Amino acid sequence: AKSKNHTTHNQSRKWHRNGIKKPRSQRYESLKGVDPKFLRNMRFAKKHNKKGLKKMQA
Amino acid sequence: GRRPARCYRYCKNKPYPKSRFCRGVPDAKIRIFDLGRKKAKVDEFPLCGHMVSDEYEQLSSEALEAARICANKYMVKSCGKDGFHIRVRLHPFHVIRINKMLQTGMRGAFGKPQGTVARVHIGQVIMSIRTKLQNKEHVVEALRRAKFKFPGRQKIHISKKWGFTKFNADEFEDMVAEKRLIPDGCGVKYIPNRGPLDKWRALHS
Amino acid sequence: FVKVVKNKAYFKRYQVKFRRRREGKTDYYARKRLVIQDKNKYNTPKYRMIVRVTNRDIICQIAYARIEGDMIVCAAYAHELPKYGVKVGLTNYAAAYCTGLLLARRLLNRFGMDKIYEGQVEVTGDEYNVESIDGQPGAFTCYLDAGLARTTTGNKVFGALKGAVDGGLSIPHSTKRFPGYDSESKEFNAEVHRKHIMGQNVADYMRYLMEEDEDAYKKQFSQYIKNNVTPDMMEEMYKKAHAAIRENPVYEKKPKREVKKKRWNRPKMSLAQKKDRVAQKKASFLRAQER
Amino acid sequence: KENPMRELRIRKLCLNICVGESGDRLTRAAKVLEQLTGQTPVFSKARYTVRSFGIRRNEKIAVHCTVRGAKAEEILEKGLKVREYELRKNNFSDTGNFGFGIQEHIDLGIKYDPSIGIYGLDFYVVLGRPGFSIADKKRRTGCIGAKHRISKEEAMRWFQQKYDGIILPG
Amino acid sequence: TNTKGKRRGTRYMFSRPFRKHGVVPLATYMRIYKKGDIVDIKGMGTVQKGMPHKCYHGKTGRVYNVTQHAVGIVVNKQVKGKILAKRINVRIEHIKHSKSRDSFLKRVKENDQKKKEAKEKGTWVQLKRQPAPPREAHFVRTNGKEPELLEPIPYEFMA
RNA sequence: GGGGCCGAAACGAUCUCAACCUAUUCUCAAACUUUAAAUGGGUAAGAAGCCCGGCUCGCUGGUGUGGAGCCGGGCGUGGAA
RNA sequence: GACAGAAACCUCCCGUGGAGCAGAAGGGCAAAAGCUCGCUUGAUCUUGAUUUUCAGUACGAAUACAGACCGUGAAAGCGGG
RNA sequence: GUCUACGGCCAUACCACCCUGAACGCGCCCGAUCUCGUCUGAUCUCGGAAGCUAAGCAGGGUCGGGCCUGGUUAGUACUUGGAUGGGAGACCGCCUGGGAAUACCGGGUGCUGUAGGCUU
Ligand SMILES: [Mg+2]
Ligand SMILES: [Mg+2]
Ligand SMILES: [Mg+2]
Ligand SMILES: [Mg+2]
Ligand SMILES: [Mg+2]
Ligand SMILES: [Mg+2]
Ligand SMILES: [Mg+2]
Ligand SMILES: [Mg+2]
Ligand SMILES: [Mg+2]
Ligand SMILES: [Mg+2]
Ligand SMILES: [Mg+2]
Repeated sequence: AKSKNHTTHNQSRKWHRNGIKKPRSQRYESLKGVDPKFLRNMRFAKKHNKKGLKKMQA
Repeated sequence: GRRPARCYRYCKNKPYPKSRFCRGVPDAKIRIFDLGRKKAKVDEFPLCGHMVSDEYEQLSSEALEAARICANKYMVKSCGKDGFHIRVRLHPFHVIRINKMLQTGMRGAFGKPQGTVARVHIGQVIMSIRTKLQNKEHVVEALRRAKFKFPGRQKIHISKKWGFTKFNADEFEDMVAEKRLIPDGCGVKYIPNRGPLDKWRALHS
Repeated sequence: FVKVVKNKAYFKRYQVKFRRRREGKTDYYARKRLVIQDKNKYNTPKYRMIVRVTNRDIICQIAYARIEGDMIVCAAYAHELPKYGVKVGLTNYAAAYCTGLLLARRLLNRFGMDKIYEGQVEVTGDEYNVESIDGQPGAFTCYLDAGLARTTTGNKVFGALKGAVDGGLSIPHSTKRFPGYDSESKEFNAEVHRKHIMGQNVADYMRYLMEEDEDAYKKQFSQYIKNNVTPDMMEEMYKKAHAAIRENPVYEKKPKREVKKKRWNRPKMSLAQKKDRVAQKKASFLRAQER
Repeated sequence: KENPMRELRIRKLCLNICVGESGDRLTRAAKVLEQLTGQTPVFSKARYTVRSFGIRRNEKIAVHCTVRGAKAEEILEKGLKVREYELRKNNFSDTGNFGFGIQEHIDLGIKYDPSIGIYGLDFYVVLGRPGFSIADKKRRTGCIGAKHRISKEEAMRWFQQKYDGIILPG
Repeated sequence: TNTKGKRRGTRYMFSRPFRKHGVVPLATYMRIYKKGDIVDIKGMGTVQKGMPHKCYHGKTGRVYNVTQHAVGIVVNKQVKGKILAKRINVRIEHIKHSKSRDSFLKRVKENDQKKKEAKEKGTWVQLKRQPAPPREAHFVRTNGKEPELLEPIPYEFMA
């Protein structure tokens, strides 16, 4: 009772029925996977933004 | 004990030569490709006749052997022993397979090497006959007789080249006179204007 | 006979080396491992001190790599040491130390950091390395580039390295290849190295040789005799050279000369000339065959 | 005028004894050529195993030395004393080097010792010309050019002009 | 079926070009990559470290993380019926800048200069790219000579 | 290297047959290739873009160097079909 | 070049890899990834991210980091099989 | 005109042979006490400066091989899409667009960056 093994016949139609959608894009991309040293220093800079506030407003 | 050629007369499978993968091939029945007075110079055998294929098919080494034998026999009977030169320009490199039965069936049906065939394109030359200028009808008759040993359709064409060369017969003698071509046996050598001129002066003196 | 190996197939499958490798100049393995900057450093220059010992002089440069080529920020040649007082012996350990010191001082003066980082003002030969002082700009850091020179104990590239370290460059090193390190027992004394820096081995050779035989002495030291430098002045002369270098490192370029435009080579022959040449040769051969 | 930088000189002389086995006889041969030259010889092993020759791989079966300069000329002229300054024309390489072989070493003037024995030597002298260090120096390696090479016939002429030897054909 | 091997079928893909084997040139290492740069991926067989998978060869992505010897980039890979924007870490020798963005940068800066200038002049300027238009009317001068005739040539069995 | 001949022999010589080398020549390769298409696979074609100024950093640093992040302001001819 | 030879050892010249890199094949490699020496245990401890098959699950394998403690080298560096 | 040190692109730079090199340089070259390393100061390391372009090296040359770039081969081979086209088939012609590679014939034979000399 041998049967059919592999096929990709109707697959293009199945895929394009709902369409091949480009991946969702947002203005801000997440900070996961970046260098830990780089991220540590950037978080320090963000943390200490506050202490230079008055100079910026002046 | 071979099958009829209508089985293996079509170029269906990919080219499949004898190599480290396909071993166990018996030898081809044809092993002599040049015959006649092959120890002849280029200047006395100016007439060349080709047997050109017309169909895209396969030819068996058995058919090649039979055709060369028939052509040689007729040429020897007609133009004498050594008034000609036969060159078969097809070498059987394709090896064909047989899935021999006797009850397994089609399970694992990949055949063993049975024989060799040569794959031939449209307009490709099968045999060439080189001889004097006054045996043209003998050449055409020999090729016409040899035509009957092959499947498909073949044409017979008297070439415009001098003998077994790639230069036209109307200007071969002119070039060899002005020292563009050097006879070196069955063929000829071509002398360009690009080497060191020591060869130039050696040739001109 | 013999199957010729260098034929048309050989030549058309041949694959040439790099041009510098073909000349034998550089080693691209160490080149890549030495000059390539770390990618997240983001265009920060990486500095080599290229040291080269020639048959007659010493070349020291400071360079960083760029796509179009290497940029040299400073350079010190040994053939300008007579301007500072070293008349002869321009390719020895003391000369290498002097040219390294000159390179370091000139670079610091050009960067404007010469008042800082005096270095080893009085030489002692032992291990020393400058540390960056807080508040002031940091110490200039470079890495040694010896090229194909075999880096064994007592090498003039390490002499120049010691000279520049005393000048004030922050180069990473260990006192294992300085002359004075003993291989068998693994210690380093500074007195032997200081003798080498002062050239006292040369002075001892001069004394030894003039004690035993004077013909070989005049043969082997002749410009020393012509500039009448005795084995006794060596130390004070080298000290004076060091002081002069440390007190005036800035370079004076030689003035550009007007050019008279004489061609000394042979210009490339043209197609018409060579074609007429081959025609002439053919005609002359035919005439000679005629006669 | 002949340029002084084209004077033939013997670059080096290589001496060896291939004894064919390892041990006491090898050590005695080492003492032989150490006495002959004045420097410690080096032992050469075997690259393969040849049963008909009785040698296995990595087995020390030869001894050799190289000598340069004054010692090279002295040993060379002693060997030429041994073979009366007579060389066959085939003994010369196409590069200009040449060599010969002696069956027994007491002909060299070294005193026989009963505990040492008898050994034959292969002498091979390679000539040169000022500027051959180019092909082997490290910093900028190059060739030596076609004019500056050494030819077989002029190696012969040099030999027969300074050692006034005789070159027999054959 | 096939094997699930990582380098299956890369025989001609990861090989070096003809007569370009040997030591890798140093400009490839010396080029610098900011984050956000558009980058072409092309595997090289000389370096086996940090080598991209065979499905990213010939693809183009965007740099997002730069590290000591490699860069992290985001590339679009198409699986059965969906597209995934996914991160790979590629060492520098398998990486190039793409000039497609450079063309746009040149064109945009040129439009900017041509917009800031020729604005006080008050003239109207075309800044978009219209496609290739149909050709305009023109005269063809047959000065003297008459157009020489062509005819098909007879058949000759040169085979 | 072989079949011989003159040669006690002689790369002294003769033919040779061979192997070898050098230029050519007939025909091929799914698991060969210097070259090398057509169709095809990515990316880009702006406002999340460009251009100024100023703050933070414990990362990087000869050098408020580099890089990153923040603030504030200016630019619409929405930049191929 | 004595014994020595078809094949032991020494010397010179040519030598783009026609060798070797444990094994199957493919790729890669020449002042090296091959050969010979010196020193060693990055085949060690730890948390995350990612790639390959993929359902974007697991295992296995692999890749870039980061934090220790080390090795090696003059050093840049290289090394967590 | 040119060289040296460090290079970028890596034969238009390679290879074989011949010719010429003013000045500086680069080298060959002279030695082994010191540092250092070898069976051997041959290599590597060190100390020099009597001699030398012989060689390396630079420039030039060869109806040079190779390499780079054109012509031809050729609108050929092959190929996207089409037809109730031909043909017993094998295969082939047309329409719509794209379009190669040998052989053969030409041309060329390193540009270039940083720093520093020579051409009084
Ligand atoms: Mg099913
Ligand atoms: Mg089939
Ligand atoms: Mg090194
Ligand atoms: Mg190594
Ligand atoms: Mg770590
Ligand atoms: Mg010497
Ligand atoms: Mg010269
Ligand atoms: Mg010369
Ligand atoms: Mg040519
Ligand atoms: Mg230049
Ligand atoms: Mg004058």
